[PDB]
Amino acid sequence: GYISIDAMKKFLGELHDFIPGTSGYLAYHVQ
Amino acid sequence: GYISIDAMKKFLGELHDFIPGTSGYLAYHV
Amino acid sequence: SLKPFTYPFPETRFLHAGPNVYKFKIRYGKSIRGEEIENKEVITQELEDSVRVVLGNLDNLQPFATEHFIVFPYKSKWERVSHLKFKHGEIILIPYPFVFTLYVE
Amino acid sequence: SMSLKPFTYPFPETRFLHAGPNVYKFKIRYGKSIRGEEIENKEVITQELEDSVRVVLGNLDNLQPFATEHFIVFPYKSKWERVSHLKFKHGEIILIPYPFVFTLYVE
Repeated sequence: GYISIDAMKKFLGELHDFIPGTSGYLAYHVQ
Repeated sequence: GYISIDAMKKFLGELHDFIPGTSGYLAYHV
Repeated sequence: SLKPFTYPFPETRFLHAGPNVYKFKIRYGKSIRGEEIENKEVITQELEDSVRVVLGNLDNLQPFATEHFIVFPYKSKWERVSHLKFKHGEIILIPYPFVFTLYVE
Repeated sequence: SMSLKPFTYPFPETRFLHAGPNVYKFKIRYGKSIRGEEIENKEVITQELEDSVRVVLGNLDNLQPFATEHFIVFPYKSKWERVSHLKFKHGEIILIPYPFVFTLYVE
């Protein structure tokens, strides 16, 4: 009784795993 | 596992069925 | 004191709380439909409790478990409401602009 | 096909995702039924989960549950607390964290 995923809008653009230490990605704290 | 309803904030005030034609309720269009 | 919910059949309920009128929809999942409950007073109370939790967390809907159900609340835009006017006597009631659907599983 | 590393079904996980100038925080959770039983054709499942993530990103302002071939997905947002105390970078570019965490309750 739920809507099918195939009837939904979907973001189809570029999507990457954010993995610190790889592919130029870094994360850290502030203050 | 989902959080128990008993752990959640609850609106405890007055809560009524909105039924036009009863208790003074009315609804209509333009 | 709310009228009994029509478990296990889906329903739309209009509820007056404070200065607003809210539109609620109740839907039941595959499992809870196949099995039926005989003492519906307990179930009606759990559904009122579920409505009151949603009204108490309008800005942070989250799923939760009652004694018999998992409730997944969702809001959607209340369409074609702008041309409607609600009154309680001379009092103007404001429709809350989102329908709340309780997916009961 | 799939731009993301496979999801670790049926184990819950947290994933950070980069799209354009933004970074998103996602959590995947599996329910009792789908958790106890495991399925060998995980490629189909992994594709369905990426598809589900992309649907959520495609409906950021109107989350609704939906059904895949094997799952019902109930997506929810919650405030990403202390996101102001985090800094995400792609090279020298500052990525803007989306201020809500997405939880997909997969049932």
